[PDB]
Amino acid sequence: DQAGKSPNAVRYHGGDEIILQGFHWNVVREAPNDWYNILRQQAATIAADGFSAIWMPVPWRDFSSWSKSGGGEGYFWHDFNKNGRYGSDAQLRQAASALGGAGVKVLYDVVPNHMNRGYPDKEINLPAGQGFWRNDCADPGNYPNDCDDGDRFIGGDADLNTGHPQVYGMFRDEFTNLRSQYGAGGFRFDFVRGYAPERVNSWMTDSADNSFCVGELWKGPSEYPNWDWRNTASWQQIIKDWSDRAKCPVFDFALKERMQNGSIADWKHGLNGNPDPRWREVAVTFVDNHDTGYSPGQNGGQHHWALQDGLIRQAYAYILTSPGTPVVYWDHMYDWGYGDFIRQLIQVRRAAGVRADSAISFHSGYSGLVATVSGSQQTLVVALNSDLGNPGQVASGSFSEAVNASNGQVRVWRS
Ligand SMILES: [Ca+2]
Ligand SMILES: [Ca+2]
Repeated sequence: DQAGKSPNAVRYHGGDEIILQGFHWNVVREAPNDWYNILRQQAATIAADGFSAIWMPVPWRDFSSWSKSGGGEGYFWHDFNKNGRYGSDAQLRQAASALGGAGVKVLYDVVPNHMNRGYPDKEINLPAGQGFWRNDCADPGNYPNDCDDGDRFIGGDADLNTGHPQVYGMFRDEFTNLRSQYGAGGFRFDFVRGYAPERVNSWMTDSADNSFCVGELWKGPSEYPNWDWRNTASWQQIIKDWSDRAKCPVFDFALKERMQNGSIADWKHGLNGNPDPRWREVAVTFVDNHDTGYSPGQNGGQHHWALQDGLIRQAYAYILTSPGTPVVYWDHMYDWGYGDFIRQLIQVRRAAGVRADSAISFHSGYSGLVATVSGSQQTLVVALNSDLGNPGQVASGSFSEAVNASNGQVRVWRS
């Protein structure tokens, strides 16, 4: 592996990461208090499968509940105690040391925007009136107020004033803690629309300046005020702006939006397809996650914006062979039968030396998605749901088949 910031000082850690989302939505229910044991036991396999990093569930205990039903997944934690629904504190330390030991850096999902303010028994009790909360200030609607420079989570009553010195400090100390005793190699920031992106850069600078980070900004242009430039900008411009200020890579929701609403040919409009390397290199691509996708168990997970089933192979072949930093959803990899296929694609990625900044060109003269990726080791031609006959039609050089599945609907050639 290779470390290092981008030419723009963005924390993409060498730009050579291949990440595994180490969980799905119903884990706390399907494998009660045993997930950390499972991950430690799977560390060897995960490393062998080709992953360089693993996005772990939120480590802060969550005993919340609601009724569909849910709770305890970590996005409504009541304090930093590690004895939550995924396993014990000791178990977390053992899983993290095993993963880190196998060459898989541990990236922690962190939720700074809010907390289970009403939980009865917690180690973090911030009173009202001191400005620790968003609702300490007048809260007219879902937009920044005097006690919160970001959007709010639902009603906003559990929103923290992450800008308050004490609140900012307690998070900073915990990130240092995670890095110091829980083998964290970086962080995945949750609900980044809820607080200033600059604060994320501050936290990283303070606790893990040279680590890897990714933030999820999930907000369409239509969610911005008509006077805000973002209101008429593209999904790409919006997430790129956040990455600029947070100096952290950002989940490619521009690509996800095209995967959900456009044609496969239109996938080229994701952030990872941008002709400017400073733009695509900060994109963290994915197919589905614990929120957008399905999950084994209860109600099939959240599946708030799930990829059409018949595009799963195409989606993975695309993100694993193109620029940006790819993320593989736990379930596709280990529960639904795409593991072998994904394993092959990861090896194709490493063999060609595709990086977050590798060049990519698109070819519209054929059906489907056709592209040429200039990896550091080899050049790849990718044809998904295309009537392309041979790679020589779009690129010069000696090419050999690297992938050919789904009746040629998924074809990759390498030089
Ligand atoms: Ca790296
Ligand atoms: Ca907020």
